[PDB]
Amino acid sequence: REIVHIQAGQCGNQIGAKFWEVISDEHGIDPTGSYHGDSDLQLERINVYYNEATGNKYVPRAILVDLEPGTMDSVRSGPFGQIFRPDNFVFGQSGAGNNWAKGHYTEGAELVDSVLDVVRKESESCDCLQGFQLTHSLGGGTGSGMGTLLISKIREEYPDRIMNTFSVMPSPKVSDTVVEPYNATLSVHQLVENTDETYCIDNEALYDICFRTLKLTTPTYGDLNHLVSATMSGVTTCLRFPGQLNADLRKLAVNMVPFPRLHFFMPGFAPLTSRGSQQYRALTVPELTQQMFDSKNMMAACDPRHGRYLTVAAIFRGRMSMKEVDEQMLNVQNKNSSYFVEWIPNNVKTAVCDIPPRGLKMSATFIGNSTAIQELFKRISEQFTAMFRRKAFLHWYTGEGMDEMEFTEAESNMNDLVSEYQQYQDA
Amino acid sequence: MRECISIHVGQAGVQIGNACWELYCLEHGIQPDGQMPSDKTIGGGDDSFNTFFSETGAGKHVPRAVFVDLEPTVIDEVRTGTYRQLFHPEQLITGKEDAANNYARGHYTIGKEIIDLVLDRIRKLADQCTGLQGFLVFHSFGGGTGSGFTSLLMERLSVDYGKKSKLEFSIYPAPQVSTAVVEPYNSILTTHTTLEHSDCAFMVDNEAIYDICRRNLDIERPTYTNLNRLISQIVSSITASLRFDGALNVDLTEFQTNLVPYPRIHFPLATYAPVISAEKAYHEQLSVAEITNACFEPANQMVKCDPRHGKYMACCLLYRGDVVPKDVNAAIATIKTKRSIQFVDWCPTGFKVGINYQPPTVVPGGDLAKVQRAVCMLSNTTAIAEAWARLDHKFDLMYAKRAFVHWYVGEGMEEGEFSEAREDMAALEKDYEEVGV
Amino acid sequence: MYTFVVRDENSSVYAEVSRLLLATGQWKRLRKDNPRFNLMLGERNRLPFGRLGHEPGLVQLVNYYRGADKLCRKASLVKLIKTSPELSESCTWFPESYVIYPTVFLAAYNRRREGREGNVWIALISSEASELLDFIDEQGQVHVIQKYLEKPLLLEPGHRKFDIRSWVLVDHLYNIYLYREGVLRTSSEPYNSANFQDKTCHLTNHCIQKYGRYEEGNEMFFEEFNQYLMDALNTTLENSILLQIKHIIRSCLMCIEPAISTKHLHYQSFQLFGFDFMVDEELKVWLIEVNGAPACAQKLYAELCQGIVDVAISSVFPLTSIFIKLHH
Amino acid sequence: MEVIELNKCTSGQSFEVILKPPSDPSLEEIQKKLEAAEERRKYQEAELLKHLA
Ligand SMILES: Nc1nc2c(ncn2[C@@H]2O[C@H](COP(=O)(O)OP(=O)(O)OP(=O)(O)O)[C@@H](O)[C@H]2O)c(=O)[nH]1
Ligand SMILES: Nc1ncnc2c1ncn2[C@@H]1O[C@H](COP(=O)(O)OP(=O)(O)CP(=O)(O)O)[C@@H](O)[C@H]1O
Ligand SMILES: Nc1nc2c(ncn2[C@@H]2O[C@H](COP(=O)(O)OP(=O)(O)O)[C@@H](O)[C@H]2O)c(=O)[nH]1
Ligand SMILES: COc1ccc2c(c1)NC(=O)CN2c1nc(Cl)nc2ccc(F)cc12
Ligand SMILES: [Ca+2]
Ligand SMILES: [Mg+2]
Ligand SMILES: [Mg+2]
Repeated sequence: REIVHIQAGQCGNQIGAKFWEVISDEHGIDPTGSYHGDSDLQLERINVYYNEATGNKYVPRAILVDLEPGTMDSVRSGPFGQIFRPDNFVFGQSGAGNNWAKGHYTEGAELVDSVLDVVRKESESCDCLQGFQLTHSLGGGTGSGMGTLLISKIREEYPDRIMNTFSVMPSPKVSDTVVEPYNATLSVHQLVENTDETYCIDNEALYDICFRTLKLTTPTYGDLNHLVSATMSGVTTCLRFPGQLNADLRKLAVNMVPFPRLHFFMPGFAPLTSRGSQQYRALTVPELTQQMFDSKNMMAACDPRHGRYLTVAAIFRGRMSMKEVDEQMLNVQNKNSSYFVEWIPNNVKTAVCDIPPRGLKMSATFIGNSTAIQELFKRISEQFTAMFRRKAFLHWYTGEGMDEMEFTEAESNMNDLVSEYQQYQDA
Repeated sequence: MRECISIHVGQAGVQIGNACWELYCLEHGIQPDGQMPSDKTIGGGDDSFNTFFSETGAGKHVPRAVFVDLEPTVIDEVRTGTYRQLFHPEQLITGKEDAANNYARGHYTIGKEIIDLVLDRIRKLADQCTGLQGFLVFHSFGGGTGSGFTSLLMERLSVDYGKKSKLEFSIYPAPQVSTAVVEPYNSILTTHTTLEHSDCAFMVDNEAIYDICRRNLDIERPTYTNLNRLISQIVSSITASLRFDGALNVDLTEFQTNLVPYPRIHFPLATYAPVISAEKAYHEQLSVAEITNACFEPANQMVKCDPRHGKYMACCLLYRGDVVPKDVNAAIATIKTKRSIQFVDWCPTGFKVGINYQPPTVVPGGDLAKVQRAVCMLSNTTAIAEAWARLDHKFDLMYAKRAFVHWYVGEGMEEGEFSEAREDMAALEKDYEEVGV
Repeated sequence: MYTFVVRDENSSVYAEVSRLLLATGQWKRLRKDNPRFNLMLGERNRLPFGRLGHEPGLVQLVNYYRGADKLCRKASLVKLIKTSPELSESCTWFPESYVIYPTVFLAAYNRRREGREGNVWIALISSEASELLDFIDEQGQVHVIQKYLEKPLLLEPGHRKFDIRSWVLVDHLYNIYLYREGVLRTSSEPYNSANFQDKTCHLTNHCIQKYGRYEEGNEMFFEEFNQYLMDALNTTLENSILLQIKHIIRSCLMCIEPAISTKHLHYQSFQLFGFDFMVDEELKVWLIEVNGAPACAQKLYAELCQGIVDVAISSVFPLTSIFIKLHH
Repeated sequence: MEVIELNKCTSGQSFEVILKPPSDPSLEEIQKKLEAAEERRKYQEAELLKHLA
């Protein structure tokens, strides 16, 4: 069951690149593609993410896409840059100028077919293709506008494969330009329709976690992206490693998504760590469990106590008692049973994998489908209409073909989405 | 002699099938390559074990088994396991994409493309049978393959073999070892569509097996191999009469005759004692009366419920080991006084007893200790309807919001089959409650 | 922190159990349909016993005993007395009773006719059968009829009837706990023999007293009544009545222990019972009704509901005595 | 308590004990309903492809 990875634009390629570093280290694959690991657990499911090349080398099933040659050249120059199959670098030259319209309708249109061709070559190699996972941000133009255009086209060619994204939410605390709320509202409309699973990586939550909890006074994208690679390794654990679960994207979607549009997950991680500095006490299973449910460990700036958990998946990494995991997990439910819906019995599921991630002896990754994610979609809807009620900055988009109407629809679909999350917070 | 074909469906079906077939081989002295030293009718026989095995011109003993999983991972471990030589490649049928815990995906979408290939390898086995009795079908209620493909298979079998019996061993869904939140949808759906196609079904609630494994085996977090070795013990107990000399439950029709007076209410409760840990160095061997009494304790039942608050319509005691009729009747008489055993008025209060002198077999290096005598009670008590209420409540909770329904409709199914399957279940709980008040 | 739901909103008693429980700061009330409870203060009819004890990591306890109804329904209490050998068709503490449906009573009524002995009965009190048997069909449901106690013990001053309610608590371990405070529900109306249609003088129902003359709320607690026995009869409550009450409570609940014990069950029951007794003129105690959903008397609510919490609830979920353990 | 049908052999014995006396659809219909769900599927999928268009 192969997965096809796609990373698009400045942000999607920078986090895209860290993911492949991180998990290439966990599977003992080095920057040349040669395996040098200890456990067989590292290669039993290597094919989910890697293609096996002649000479028994491993090549990520990764398609790298940008409207600009900038970041993508930095990937090729990066530590694992040589691991990526070079034919899979697809890129224009004009850039997308942080403009959703250029990504989706003008500039991205030129380039999308060439991306769809590399996607096709990869899919055909595939034995049983589960689907796709995309890394992008919603606040610029390539990953946001072109990214969702790809997602639309992939779903037309492969209507019955799973579509998974890692979508970075914009935030005034980490913002390139003032049109990010416009770009993200337009994308969120796309995502509600055309993905099975999206992980809401909020840059607001990454920022606070960097500032308040890691005490980083002035956090770079590299600090934010350390958090993003930790969560990304986490949520993909039960797909890359052998365990009792041995999950795939579809079973994941079936059990997490009770209603098709409510497929926006809050990720969470524990222990929160800051790059380089390693602390030396491992956590106790009770600590992982309290921290991982802690709002301070959520990667989407939502208060879980303001919503109800529709469903929950939790993944524990390291040598530890599955008895104490069972006990610590049963205890946080029955302590805070108010915050889980009664009408999906037994909606918290847990898995364990022996291999911990690099640097830590024990770790807990949290995947929550909480109705409190509406707080995110409200935050962005507020910034959206704060400008749109004055039609501010709109010309950047009417200049590339778009109509005011298209904004009213996207705005409207998102307010609908927030109403839908609100319906089940009372049910 | 009349042959019986075993069909193992889904992960739960296949892994339990492995557990059983390995146990069978131990009990019948067959080896991992299918050579049975003790068989002297080489390349044939109408012995009693020949109901579950065929012989080969080269004297191999081959399960009358078909394994079928919508996905290759589990049946592959069979294809490469200690008993790889036992089975014949075309009896291990695997798909490529599984049902994703989706009743509708296993029944309609992926079911339709394999239902023919499967009924063909099945008929390839029915053709080496001189007088086929019918089928033993092993499956989970919860898995999409377990629930959805099984009811599509059950429907065709009723068609191609209208005269042969079909018995079920069904794993009922328990949250502790459960992988999916939609198991109650799949359970109701598959019960409704299988009800009139199954002659007798033995439910095994994973909750009950799990706690027997913790309590009586001192296993902290029971694995599937813990639960499956214990579950095949019970299965062996229930099938021994088909595979051994005897006069009770000699054919699959007797199971319906002895345990199923009304045809819908065909879910006999199984109780098993004694379950004794192999780590216990010093164990005092339990008596006929002690182990017959353990059959009326809920903590030994395959499903947790309270038979005191229901009524019986039938009862079998299946003993294995050092047991004589006199000890049984003294233990029955002693127990009758102290226990609350109420039959329906149209049924005689009384037990059909069966004794096999070969004591239970324990796979070397398992968790069960050898014991001098064991027993497995099969009782058709209305108190098992408790499990239907549990399952049906969980289903009403999700379905009131129509949570997850879209996954099903999106494969073909109609919201209607949901309420239709739930009304059958509502019929079923009313049937039970009639009989038991 | 333990958790508990509430499903009988009319429960005067567990209204108070709920109150006190919260005020420990170690108990939390969930929504009635929340399954993740430790403690079910349950409903009176169709309590869903088949759903208790299937929540991993949750020790579940409930405040009723599945099967207990057999002791708390007029018609089934009679069937229990005759069929259970432990009680025997001969027990000396139960009045003669028959179950007659409306679509051997007469036999014994005629052996009484042959002696012209008292032949009053109850449902509703008559003296001629035809008077009574025609009543049960006038309702349509099952009724039971019982030797009326023509010669009851009457307190003076007043020449007045009464019944005794003892509150009994059975815990998850099947210890039997009798509450030290009992209550006499007393009629303020001089029992008159010939006029058996004089309700309020024959039926000592607190409600039926729709009063207050001799005792507040036609209710006499144990200190008062023992003193009256001592003065008026030269005896004591223990000797003349209580010994026989503890024998009856013990006997009834020992009988049905195999049918309702939750000793090896996956969930657990406790339950509070109200036992109602009739003391005749010879100082003999009689069992009338066993009530499965009993209201306490206001003066004692504070005491009895705190004793439930100690003996039945904190025994299982930990955070001189007001009961007499009845030993078996 | 009445034993009733003691049958013995070398493997064991069997018998009853009375404590007290008393007081399908077609292959076509399968393929029809099945193929109705595959049409319901192809409809829903053609609407998706229509909307994408
Ligand atoms: N006792 C026991 N139960 C099992 C075993 N394997 C799976 N189960 C139960 O089966 C339920 C799910 O059904 P599965 O058989 O695993 O699913 P499936 O039949 O493979 O169908 P798919 O959805 O296509 O995977 C779970 O709730 C498990 O508790 C097993 O080996 N032993
Ligand atoms: N055999 C008998 N002889 C004499 N008096 C009797 C009697 N049986 C009952 N009584 C009296 O008549 C009353 C009959 O009413 P009954 O006992 O049914 O009310 P009750 O006990 O059901 C109310 P509660 O359920 O609240 O205790 C009894 O309470 C008692 O006062
Ligand atoms: N967490 C994180 N966010 C980023 C990173 N780079 C850009 N972003 C966010 O993405 C938005 C800009 O979109 P971007 O991807 O750079 O434009 P694009 O190249 O056209 O796709 C801004 O709001 C940033 O906050 C990164 O490395 N990490
Ligand atoms: C809430 O109910 C479920 C939630 C999630 C899942 C599931 C049921 N059952 C499945 O088969 C897929 N699966 C998971 N999938 C993936 Cl990719 N990672 C996981 C990590 C941890 C974990 F506990 C489950 C999963
Ligand atoms: Ca032979
Ligand atoms: Mg930028
Ligand atoms: Mg499977």
